[PDB]
Amino acid sequence: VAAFLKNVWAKEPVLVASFAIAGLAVILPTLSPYTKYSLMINRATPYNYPVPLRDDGNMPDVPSHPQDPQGPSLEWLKRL
Amino acid sequence: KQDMPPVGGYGPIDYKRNLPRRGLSGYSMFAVGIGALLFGYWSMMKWNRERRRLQIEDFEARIALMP
Repeated sequence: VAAFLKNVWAKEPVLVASFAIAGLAVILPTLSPYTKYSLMINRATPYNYPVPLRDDGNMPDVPSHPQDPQGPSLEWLKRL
Repeated sequence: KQDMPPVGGYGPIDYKRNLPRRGLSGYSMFAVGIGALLFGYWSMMKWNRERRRLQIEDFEARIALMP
């Protein structure tokens, strides 16, 4: 079966190259950590309006000032 | 007395059949193909991600106004 890759690649060299692109395409999205950066950006794109809520006692976090360090940090991308 | 056949001066031209001007064969090809292909993918992620940065910038002006 070791020459089976060398008696068809010298016989029909078209679909042999297709199966190699069938390979190396399913496997790699589960491999490199550049994915889940695809997920963090695609969720952090603001379409709609972020409506604020009503305070009653608490206040667990996030006061009215927008430029305060009160929310998350997606600002790694601008530094990236 | 004025007939043809000359004393000398002959070639001939060849009956040969050859022009093997190769040509960067034998695994030297497929090497300039793959590296330049990933070079085009390397040109990505510095433009699409850059335009993605401007894309949030574009949507930023929409959300800041409209109260």
